Amino acid sequence: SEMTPREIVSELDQHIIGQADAKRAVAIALRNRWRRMQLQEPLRHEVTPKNILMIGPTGVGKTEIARRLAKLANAPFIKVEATKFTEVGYVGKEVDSIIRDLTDSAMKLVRQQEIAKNRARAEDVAEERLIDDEAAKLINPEELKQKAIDAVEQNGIVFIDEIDKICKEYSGADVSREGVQRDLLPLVEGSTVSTKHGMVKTDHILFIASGAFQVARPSDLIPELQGRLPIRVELTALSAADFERILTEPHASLTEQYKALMATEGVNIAFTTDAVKKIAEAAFRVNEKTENIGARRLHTVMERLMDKISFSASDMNGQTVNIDAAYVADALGEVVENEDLSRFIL
Amino acid sequence: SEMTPREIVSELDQHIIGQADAKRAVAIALRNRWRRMQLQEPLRHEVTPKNILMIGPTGVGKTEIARRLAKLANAPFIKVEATKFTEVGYVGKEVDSIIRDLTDSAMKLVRQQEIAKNRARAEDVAEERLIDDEAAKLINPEELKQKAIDAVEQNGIVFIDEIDKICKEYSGADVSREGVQRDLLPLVEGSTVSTKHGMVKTDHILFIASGAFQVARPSDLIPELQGRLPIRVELTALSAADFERILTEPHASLTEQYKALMATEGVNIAFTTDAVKKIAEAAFRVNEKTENIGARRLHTVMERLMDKISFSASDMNGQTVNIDAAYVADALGEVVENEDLSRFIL
Amino acid sequence: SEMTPREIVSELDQHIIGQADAKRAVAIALRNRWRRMQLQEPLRHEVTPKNILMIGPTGVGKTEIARRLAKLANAPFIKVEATKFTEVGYVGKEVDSIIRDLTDSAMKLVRQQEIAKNRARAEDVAEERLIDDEAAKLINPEELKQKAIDAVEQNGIVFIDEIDKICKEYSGADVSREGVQRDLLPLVEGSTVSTKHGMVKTDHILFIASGAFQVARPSDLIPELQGRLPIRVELTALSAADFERILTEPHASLTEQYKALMATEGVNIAFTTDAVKKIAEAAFRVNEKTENIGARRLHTVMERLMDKISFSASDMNGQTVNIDAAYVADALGEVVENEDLSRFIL
Amino acid sequence: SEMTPREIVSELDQHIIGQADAKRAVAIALRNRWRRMQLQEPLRHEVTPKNILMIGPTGVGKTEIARRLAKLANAPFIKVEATKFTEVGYVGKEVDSIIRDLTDSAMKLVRQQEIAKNRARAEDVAEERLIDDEAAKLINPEELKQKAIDAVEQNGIVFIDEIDKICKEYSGADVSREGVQRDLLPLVEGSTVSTKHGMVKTDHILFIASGAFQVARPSDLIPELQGRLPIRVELTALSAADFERILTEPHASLTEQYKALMATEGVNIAFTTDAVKKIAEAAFRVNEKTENIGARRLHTVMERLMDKISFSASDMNGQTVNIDAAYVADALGEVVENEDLSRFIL
Amino acid sequence: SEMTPREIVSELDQHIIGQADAKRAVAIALRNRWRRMQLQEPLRHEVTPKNILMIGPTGVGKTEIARRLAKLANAPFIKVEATKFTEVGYVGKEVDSIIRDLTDSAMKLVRQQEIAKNRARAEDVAEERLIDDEAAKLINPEELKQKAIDAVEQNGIVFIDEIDKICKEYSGADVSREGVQRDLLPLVEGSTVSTKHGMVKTDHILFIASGAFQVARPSDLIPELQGRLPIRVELTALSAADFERILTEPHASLTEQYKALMATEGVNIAFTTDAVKKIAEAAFRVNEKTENIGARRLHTVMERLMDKISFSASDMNGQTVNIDAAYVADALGEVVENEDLSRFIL
Ligand SMILES: Nc1ncnc2c1ncn2[C@@H]1O[C@H](COP(=O)(O)OP(=O)(O)O)[C@@H](O)[C@H]1O
Ligand SMILES: Nc1ncnc2c1ncn2[C@@H]1O[C@H](COP(=O)(O)OP(=O)(O)O)[C@@H](O)[C@H]1O
Ligand SMILES: Nc1ncnc2c1ncn2[C@@H]1O[C@H](COP(=O)(O)OP(=O)(O)O)[C@@H](O)[C@H]1O
Ligand SMILES: Nc1ncnc2c1ncn2[C@@H]1O[C@H](COP(=O)(O)OP(=O)(O)O)[C@@H](O)[C@H]1O
Ligand SMILES: Nc1ncnc2c1ncn2[C@@H]1O[C@H](COP(=O)(O)OP(=O)(O)O)[C@@H](O)[C@H]1O
Repeated sequence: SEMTPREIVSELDQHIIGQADAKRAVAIALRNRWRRMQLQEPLRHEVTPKNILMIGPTGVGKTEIARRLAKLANAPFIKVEATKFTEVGYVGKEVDSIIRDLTDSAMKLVRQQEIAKNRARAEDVAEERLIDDEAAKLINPEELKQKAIDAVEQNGIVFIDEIDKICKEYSGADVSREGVQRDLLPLVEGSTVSTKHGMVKTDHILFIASGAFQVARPSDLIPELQGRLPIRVELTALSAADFERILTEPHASLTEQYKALMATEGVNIAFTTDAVKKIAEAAFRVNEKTENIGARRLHTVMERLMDKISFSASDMNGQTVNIDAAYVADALGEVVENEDLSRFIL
Repeated sequence: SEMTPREIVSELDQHIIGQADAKRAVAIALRNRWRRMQLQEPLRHEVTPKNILMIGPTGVGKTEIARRLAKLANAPFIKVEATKFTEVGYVGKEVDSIIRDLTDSAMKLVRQQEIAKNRARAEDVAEERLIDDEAAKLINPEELKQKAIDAVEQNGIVFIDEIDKICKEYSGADVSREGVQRDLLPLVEGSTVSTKHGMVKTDHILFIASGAFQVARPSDLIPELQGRLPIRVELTALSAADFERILTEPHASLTEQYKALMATEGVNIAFTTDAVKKIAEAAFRVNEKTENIGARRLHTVMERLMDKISFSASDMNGQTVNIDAAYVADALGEVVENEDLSRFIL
Repeated sequence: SEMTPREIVSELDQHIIGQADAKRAVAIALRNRWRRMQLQEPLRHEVTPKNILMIGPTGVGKTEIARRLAKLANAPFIKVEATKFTEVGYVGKEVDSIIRDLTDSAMKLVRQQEIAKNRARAEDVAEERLIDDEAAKLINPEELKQKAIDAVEQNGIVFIDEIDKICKEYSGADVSREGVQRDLLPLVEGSTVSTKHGMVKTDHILFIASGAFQVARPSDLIPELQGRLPIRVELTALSAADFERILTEPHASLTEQYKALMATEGVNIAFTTDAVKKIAEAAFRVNEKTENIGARRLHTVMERLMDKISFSASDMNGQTVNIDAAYVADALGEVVENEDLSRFIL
Repeated sequence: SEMTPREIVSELDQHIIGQADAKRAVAIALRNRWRRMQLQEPLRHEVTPKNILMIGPTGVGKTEIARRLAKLANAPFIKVEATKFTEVGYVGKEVDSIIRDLTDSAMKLVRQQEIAKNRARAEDVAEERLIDDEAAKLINPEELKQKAIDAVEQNGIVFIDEIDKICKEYSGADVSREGVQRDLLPLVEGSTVSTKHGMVKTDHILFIASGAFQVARPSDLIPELQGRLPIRVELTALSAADFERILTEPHASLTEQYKALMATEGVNIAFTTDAVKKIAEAAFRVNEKTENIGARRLHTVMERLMDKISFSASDMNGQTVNIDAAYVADALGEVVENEDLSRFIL
Repeated sequence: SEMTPREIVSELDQHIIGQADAKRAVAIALRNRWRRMQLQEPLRHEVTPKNILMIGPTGVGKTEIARRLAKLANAPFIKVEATKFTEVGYVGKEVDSIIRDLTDSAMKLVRQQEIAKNRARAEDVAEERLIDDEAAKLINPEELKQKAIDAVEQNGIVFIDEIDKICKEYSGADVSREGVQRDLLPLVEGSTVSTKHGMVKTDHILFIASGAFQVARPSDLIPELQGRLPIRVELTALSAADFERILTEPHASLTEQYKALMATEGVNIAFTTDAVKKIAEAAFRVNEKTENIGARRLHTVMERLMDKISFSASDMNGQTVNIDAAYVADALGEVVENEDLSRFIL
């Protein structure tokens, strides 16, 4: 879109904490599409998407960045687990499923983005002949699908997750993984796929493949894929401090959410500064003491925390609960420094 | 629904004995949907379902709670065995089957809940032009399916059974299970699925995954799933006393049922207090002496018990059988303290 | 149906010899459906079918009882080999096939039971405008399928054969069987299935699972299945005496059949008492000397017996063959005390 | 087409650097089709396509040549990974997929090449009865598909990639690969395939199979395939000098592209001669120090290079960045002589 | 057809060099169909096709003979690799594919053989109401398909290639091959198959199965197949002399082809007698020095030969190149006595 690299980042800055290199990466990739548009044929179709290979540990924001990037760009998205195409069988759906999925969404993107767009006459004409039975106007599936197929073709964004899980001495008698990248190839290399909405050409689709690559290295990917993964960016682990921010700065952060949800019951809750430090500290503490699952750890802990309130807020209309460091210390309790429990409870 | 956490529990209290933590868990999860509704965009679609991971031994009420929760919430339900997606093949139906199944039910929920709802004119108009051929009015599959797709989207409840049976040194050369949670992922992570009733978006579906986790621990689930299993609740084994209650308090308990069914033959049966103690005692006794299958044990024993009466009630019209501790002791007999039989008969 | 437990048994008594416990079992199960009907909501849908687990050796009448039970109850039946769902592949038809099969039959049951029922006008209206082209009246597939889907739903009877062949140390590295009971589960646990005749709900279907259980024990079935197999009944082996009765009492016994078939050629045959003893004695004798295949053994022996007559009855119009103990002794001959032959000839 | 061997090469010369033998090869193959046309029946259908077996290391231009050849000949193309047909399963799409794919493209080639061709009346008739709803004229799918099926039949070009990966002592217990060439056979040997656009006959299709053949030798292919791979041509590795040219001579070379894309932001960038030498030198340097992935290496390096500018060009409107050898040395930096990084970053 | 055995052979003599026994074999088989026609029912349908088992080394003309036989008999043909039905899977198309394929061709044989046959009015009626839109007349798919299904039924010719590759101590634990001949059986044994053009009955189809049988012997085929392979004929290897003839006598021999193709560029080329000897000598020389691939060897060598001319003929309009033994010696060169190259270049 007309949005500039620095603008895209600010937008992302409002949802993801840290991971600047990554933000910068998706921004360039995205902006590059605005630049291509400006060019003229042949050079226009000539230039291919600047795909990205994010390299980072689970829970640092890899998917989030892509999802958000997609939203801010009003573009058809789609996440997919690379591993999906290896499980003994492959007798379900191949790589084309991705393009189909993505194509469906593109329609569902011009739809809702139309039934409530060019409908500058959902009144004064809907009835008087209520509404509802009005949406079925000006549609024209011949025009609807067109822009949809045009959407995926010009803006689609496929997120290939855990791609490092299909690389590569008894561990060598298995090269099927390489045969996978092979079937994945045509998509990134550009090609045409049949869909119930027409024929979409994956030629200008933006691909974002992430992966821990703790086992393998990007250089182990088949040459064809390395060539089509121009941008290499690495994400970093999150510090307890990062959790502290994520817990409240990102729009719709967890504290904002619980605060809003309880307000619904008529309960005004508040988070003491120290309390947020203790929360994020707990999340981090558990992650290093056991399996570090990144920022996700924040989910189970924040739920364990708001457990009590979350049940009886109904009974507490008109009160103001102040979640201070104590309320936390207690609500959590033994569960953190106790690995036996944490592996279940959190 | 408008029902509050404490109300949902009372409702459940009338069907399930014990397992409070679990009741509390599903109530919060359910209520949270009423709260979300109250919020405003973006925060509305922003908030995701508070999925649950029940951890408990077979026969304690895990499925029941979910089924009941679904009923009390007039919501599309669906149970499914996680193991189902691993059996050598997968050449039948993938994870999308769940969403489709669930979607079908949603229709069948707005249907019966309509053919006998807005039909405030199934008379005075049905005939006089009997009924029956009247139901085919005001329907409008364009509106019928809409709310249906809207139902699964806003209220659907998927119950993933035995999920601990797809986790994870010769026992390590098998990671297919992890590839399963992978394919299960998109559903819980929100996404769109095609169905004969339109396109349902799993984004706001409530997921309840239970599991013994005697083999593995929740922490062994792929990180993405842990993150999406916010609420962790644990159910407890049932004491013989619990059987004693289940045998008569839950609405439509087994004694209520047999009493009603025999009344049909004109036989009024009655259960002596001690007799119910002896029944539940037998159920429990067998469970610890052999394979403890929880409350299910009550089924075969109660059937062994009502065996005799259940056959000749027809012949006994107008009588009143009093099932006392003796009648039980006898009706059961050697079969309990005799493992050779119990493994067959009970 | 309106038939009482004692009546159902008398009916069965006219087709099956012995196996009273089993007869009693299916009768209770069947009658229980008449009782449920009488109840009122909720308790009506609340009560589930009293499924049966027959435990017995091959050839004693397990399937027969179920088939007969089905007939006497004018209910949609269906037998199916549990093993069917394990054979390397499963790339044909899953558990839903059962419900579909069963649903088809239900239609084919309201059909023939209609084309010749409400057709109180297959004359005086069929022609005069022969018949035949008349059956295509009053049908109305919208009403036809309805009762059909209603039939399977309220009366269907699935017979799961050899279920003990999907249970459970090198013999333990195979748990697929358990994954089978898993896929079988939803059916017995009640659920909805799509069919070319509408959507049938397996909730009130009567299930009869039989099995030798010489290898495994019922207690080895997954807990969920034990819980749904309330009634446990055991069938006994058949004595030579039992063969003697089966050979002539059951309606359409083998002697009745051959007698009728030969009458067709104009040959009136008769069975000497001793001859029937010798026949059944042969059947039994072979069964213990080699592989005991129960009452089936009676088929090959009775055919070996009527071999000669069965060919030239045509030539024997107006005669009266008397099959006495001698005729038998001879017709059979060496073939019985000679294992080399019996394993081929009988 | 009317283009002569020497003309085709000049055309290719403008896109591919080096690889003359290969250029010569595709030119002969292509021209041969113009010659065949001139002949008369029978000799016309008698002469078969002069298929090619390119033998060369990854990254030297094998696919490019074929793609370009296809473009210059306005012919339906299609690349496909031979390995694709071996991965455990084959339960997706066989060799016919190739012909179908290729056939689709042929339509999509007469389409765009028509909606904007014989449309010498997309005005003066489109409206006045804007345009758009005009394209749906003179089409006639009966004529559209015809030429399409005629296109693939007379001009189609299938590019079979990595064919040396399906040849052939524990490494001999696997001959499935040979069974692959077997299924691939009919296509090259000429035959008919069903497609949603009619029936295409692969008889006159031009096949280009490439392969490293570092493992196996062409002579190891099944005899039938050797016979149908008339032209054998070998491509050479690329020297750093070759990278230097590729970096700027081929139409739409990478420097041309970045220069154009930045111009979009209002930034006029320039590449110092030495800077291009240093760039190509880096690409080559990394390739020999680690995994040599041919010219592809140029992608990640050129992206690492334009990283900084590519982000803030927006901020730099009206400036003129001069990328000299220094700017490069710096922009790249440690990343090249440092293998730990290169395997990730480049 | 009306053609006699000696006539069929002369026809073949004009395309295949040598292999008389084989020519004789297909002629008898073919003529036998003319004789059957003359007979009267029942003896007419009574007589089955005299199928053939060609036994010979690759490259001697086995397929050619069958293809040619098919052409001269204006009959639906079809080659198919027996191995095709064994490759792990069989989840694509079974033996019926053959009959379907063959049936398609039969239509495509009455089609082109009609659109330009009974069309004695593709003018004087096509326009004047140009042509083209005329072909769609008198067709009548009800008559078109009829003769087509009649074609395959009465004239179809299936060529089963490499059948010796599905026969038969660790090499014995694999009998799947025998199960293949089993599935192949019904076809040769006569039967009916469904097709989009109706139901074709394989009863009178002519089958030609060839095979090296260097591994196994015909006698190893399942008995049923031996019985249906009446005619056993053996083909011989080709001498360098045979190559010399093939190089110029068969209609549309390779020298005829290149001569014609170059004439297109305005270049009149000529082959010195000795030059043809040297060419064929090279083909043979390479075949014995490395892998003997029969006459195919002639393809790569003749292409290596005409390489130079084939490129610049364009530049040589009006010249007359004389390919003498020298031109050859040179054009080939080291490549023949050098195995390292031959295995690539030739
Ligand atoms: N830097 C970050 N800023 C905000 N939220 C984050 C960040 N890193 C992780 N998260 C949160 O943690 C979860 C991480 O999942 P995701 O973004 O897909 O990344 P990854 O795939 O690397 O685990 C999401 O719920 C996201 O909101
Ligand atoms: N706490 C309880 N209260 C009432 N019934 C119970 C309870 N626990 C188990 N049951 C009965 O036992 C069976 C248990 O199955 P279910 O509820 O699915 O739980 P689980 O999956 O843990 O075995 C059901 O028939 C249910 O009625
Ligand atoms: N008790 C019996 N009374 C009458 N017929 C019997 C009896 N037992 C077996 N049979 C006959 O033997 C065969 C037994 O098969 P079936 O009834 O399916 O039982 P099972 O599956 O235990 O072998 C049937 O043909 C049936 O007529
Ligand atoms: N000789 C060359 N001239 C121009 N570009 C080349 C050359 N060799 C390789 N490339 C570039 O490198 C990549 C090589 O891929 P491709 O042409 O498919 O060949 P290969 O399959 O041998 O790797 C393409 O992006 C192409 O532009
Ligand atoms: N006797 C022959 N006469 C003419 N051409 C032959 C002869 N033998 C082989 N060929 C040529 O060599 C190739 C051999 O393939 P084919 O005829 O299928 O036999 P095979 O399957 O035994 O290799 C064909 O291109 C054919 O023209």
